[PDB]
Amino acid sequence: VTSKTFTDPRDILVKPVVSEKSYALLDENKYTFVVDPRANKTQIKQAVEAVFSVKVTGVNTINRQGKRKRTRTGYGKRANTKRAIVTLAEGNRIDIF
Amino acid sequence: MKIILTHEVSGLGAAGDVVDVKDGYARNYLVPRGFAIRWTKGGEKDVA
Amino acid sequence: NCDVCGKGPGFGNNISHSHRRTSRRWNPNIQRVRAVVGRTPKRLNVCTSCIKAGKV
RNA sequence: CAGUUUGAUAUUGGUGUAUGUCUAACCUGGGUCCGUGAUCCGGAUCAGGGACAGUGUCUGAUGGGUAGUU
RNA sequence: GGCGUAGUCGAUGGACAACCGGUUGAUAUUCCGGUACCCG
RNA sequence: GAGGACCGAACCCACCAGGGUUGAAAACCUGGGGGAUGACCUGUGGUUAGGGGUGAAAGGCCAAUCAAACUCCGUGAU
RNA sequence: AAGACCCCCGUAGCUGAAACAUUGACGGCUCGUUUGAGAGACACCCAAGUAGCACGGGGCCCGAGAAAUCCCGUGUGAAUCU
RNA sequence: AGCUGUCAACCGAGCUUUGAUCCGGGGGUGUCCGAAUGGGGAAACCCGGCAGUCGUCAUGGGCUGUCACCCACUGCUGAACACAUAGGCAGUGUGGAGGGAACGAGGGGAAGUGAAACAUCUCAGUACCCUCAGGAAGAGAAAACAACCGUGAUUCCGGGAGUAGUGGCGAGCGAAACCGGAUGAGGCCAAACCGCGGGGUUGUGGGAUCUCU
Repeated sequence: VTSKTFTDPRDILVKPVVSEKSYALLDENKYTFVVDPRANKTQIKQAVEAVFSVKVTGVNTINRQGKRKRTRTGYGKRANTKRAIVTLAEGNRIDIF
Repeated sequence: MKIILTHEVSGLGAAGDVVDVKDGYARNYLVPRGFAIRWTKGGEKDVA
Repeated sequence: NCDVCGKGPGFGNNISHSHRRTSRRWNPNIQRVRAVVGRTPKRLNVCTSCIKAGKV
């Protein structure tokens, strides 16, 4: 291992998503994360499996456009984001809180 | 162009003769086929 | 353009009896010749001055 | 002025009586083969044309096709 | 600078495997239920 | 059961009239009107560029501008 | 906090660089030379499709004119110290 | 001895005399596009080869390096065809590609305008375009001037002079000799002759080659 060929899965998993829809999805064992936009479903699956040592069944990814916002000077745009919904095997859970 | 013959050419001369011919005749026919070469001082000693 | 000596075309004026000037061009007398450079057969654009001098 | 066109001259040589003939410059948008998987290109090689044509410089003719103006 | 060979792009065409029903305030042939299909 | 065939909606067009004319619209509205299986209409992708393109030919069209587009430059033209 | 040489920042005047840049000097280092001069011979060499010349042009005070020198294209085309 | 850039206040939470913030020099990181250069493309998007490596029963998937074209050179092979070349293969190169406000050298080159019209002419070798640069560029060491006296590489500035001249002798255009200044610098090859090297470098002509002192 070196300082250039070092990769840690925790870089893919940016942060969890807290919301009413995400909470509703928790009951079905579907966890929503915000992930690095350059990652693909395969990376997301490997990252979750390595970080949480859980068996991932399926991964869905939603690409969300940043929301344009008005300001005093003019218009800015928030960052675009990629969201992943990870469905886990029965009996497996993640404590995100 | 005046030239040294290496072979005998009809109506021009024998081998080794120094003769003057039209430039086109020598450039396109004689020199390519080895019948003749350009005049040089070294040519004179070569004949001798 | 002769590929041997670099002789290029010249530019000047065409003059009428009324002395009106217009632009014309003196292109060199360049003839396409088959030659052997380094034992390899090749076709060149060469000016008759080079041909006359025996440069090809 | 472009364009079309005439002649001289260079590329352009041999040989015979302005005009024949020859091959070697030059031309083939002719055939076949190779680079090569290739209708371009080039190199071979056979088949022709041929010092003609094409092209450069010089030159006469024509030139509302175009351009500047009265 | 113009054209172009091998190539390489170029759908408005060709080839190629999923349907029904339910659900949220906002998505559904995408999630859920049942039964299917294709490539490795 | 053929047709540059007939009547007639969609679609394409614009012959007549009235309205509009600082308009609802920098060319339209209402009622009639022509073609409506063909030289037809249309979508998508290409392509032709200014003394030039294209033109079933009106000097028509070439981004509301065309007997020679538009922009910058010569330029503070005359 | 209203017109400041002495309230502050500064100015006059001095002073300062581990690091790297620019540029000097020196040493190493590198290179060049290590026979030369005179007299007599000889006509061997002294930049070629160039100079000149003919035609068609360009530029020079010079608008091609009796037009020199300079540059370009086409043909023709030398001599080497007499 | 404070600090957490600014619009730009505010909250919250922190760092700091074990020397922060701030300042200067060096170094590491530096996603994707762009000459863009692995292939493609509607720039910032898409899809790969080869080697290595992480992961898994394994595909799928990560991460690192590398892969455009042209040119220079070294080697292998050598077509139609027999030499042979063309071409193909291999190995390397801190070689090129593009950008840039003005200035420069060499080429191409307008018209409006003026001429109270207009074509020779002017505008003007300007605008613009093309190739190539450098910190400057270009020029530059006499096949030069001058006038029988003489100066001695080039460049730039002020004169000579709006003069000599040139011009539908119209509108216009326009030097040189020489003078005063800024700076000051000279070197090397080809040729002949001898085996890429030696040789030699000239205007009072010099060099070669041979003979003599």
